[PDB]
Amino acid sequence: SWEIDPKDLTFLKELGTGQFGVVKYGKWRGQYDVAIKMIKEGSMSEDEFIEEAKVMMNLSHEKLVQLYGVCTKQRPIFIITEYMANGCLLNYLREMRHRFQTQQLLEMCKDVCEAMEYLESKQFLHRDLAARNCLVNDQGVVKVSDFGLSRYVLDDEYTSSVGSKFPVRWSPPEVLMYSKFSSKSDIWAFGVLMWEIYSLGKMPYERFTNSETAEHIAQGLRLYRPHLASEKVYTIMYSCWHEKADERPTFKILLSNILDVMDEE
Ligand SMILES: CN1CCN(c2ccc(Nc3cc(-c4cccc(-n5ccc6cc(C7CC7)cc(F)c6c5=O)c4CO)cn(C)c3=O)nc2)CC1
Repeated sequence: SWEIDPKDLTFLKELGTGQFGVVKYGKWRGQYDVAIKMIKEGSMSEDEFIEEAKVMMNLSHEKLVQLYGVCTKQRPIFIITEYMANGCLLNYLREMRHRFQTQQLLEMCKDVCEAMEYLESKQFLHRDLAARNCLVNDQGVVKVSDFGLSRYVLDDEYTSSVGSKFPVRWSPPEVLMYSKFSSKSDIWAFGVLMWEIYSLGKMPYERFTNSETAEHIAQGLRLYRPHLASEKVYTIMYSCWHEKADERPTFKILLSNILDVMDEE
């Protein structure tokens, strides 16, 4: 079921490079748009991924980028997914031409929050939630991408909490100090993502290094309010950053809060 015949693919344009190498845009059976990850040799724990691919193909939600299948009878193996015409959320936010209204920004947060509440319902962690790992389709809908894939990355610079690629700025204190990953580390990262959205893609803690950020966070300092966020929006993002993990909300609660502010604003 998971298995796609690579002969059914027509490759058309390069989309860029990520943690597992090049990704292309193409067509499946002459007709259907798809993105195709061509997994770089040595970048991925391929046999582990392939077993997990079966669980991932049952994750289906309108705000999650859909996995369509894998091509495994070969090397490089390919991962085939839904295509998102406007690319990564971070770069979309940084394009000032969009002149976003705050109602649009809140809708992006709600899109992600729906996807994350679905994952939480399935006890599945993203592990690398950030605007760089959300994608935007041709209707301006945001969807969460590459959830779970951090587990198969072979690169020590990405996996170590002191690596140059580790997502320090998206991590709660208990992840930085003890590697304690949970639903509540996704919640923390979601707060940082809302902050990214409302800051139009500024880097979190933009004047600090990763090392200084970790120390700031441990002393209890936080990101402060983006100019575009109302007080009510800021309360929601700030709630994700409680020092104590069990005092942070769930994605179900966060969704309820976002819907309430949409109605008020
Ligand atoms: C001027 N611009 C040039 C670029 N244009 C433009 C650009 C991309 C698109 N669409 C898509 C891009 C992509 C994509 C393309 C390249 C790299 C990546 N990436 C990015 C990050 C990451 C992170 C991980 C972490 C979890 C371990 C794993 C990973 F595997 C990755 C990965 O693979 C991704 C996202 O999966 C995926 N889909 C599914 C698209 O649909 N559409 C228009 C926009 C206009």
